[PDB]
Amino acid sequence: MESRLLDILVCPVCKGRLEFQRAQAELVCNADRLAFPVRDGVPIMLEAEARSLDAEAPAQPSLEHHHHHH
Repeated sequence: MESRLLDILVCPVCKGRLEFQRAQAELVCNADRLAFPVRDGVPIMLEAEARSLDAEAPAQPSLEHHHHHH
């Protein structure tokens, strides 16, 4: 038998096919509401270090009047 398929990556937990978006470059787990981020070529298939549609990543780099130059 000859196999064709465009099915390369399924969710390692739910076994649901990943949904490749180009917003933040994410593979959305279309059942768990998760999204594995593709960090320019390298996809992070780690759920804890990925992003969710329920839980976004809060990133605000030090809101402070910090002394610089010297």
